[PDB]
Amino acid sequence: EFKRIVQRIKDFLRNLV
Repeated sequence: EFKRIVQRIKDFLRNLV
């Protein structure tokens, strides 16, 4: 329940940078 919030951001900047 605390991995979906971090997994949604880690791939939010790793796909644009």
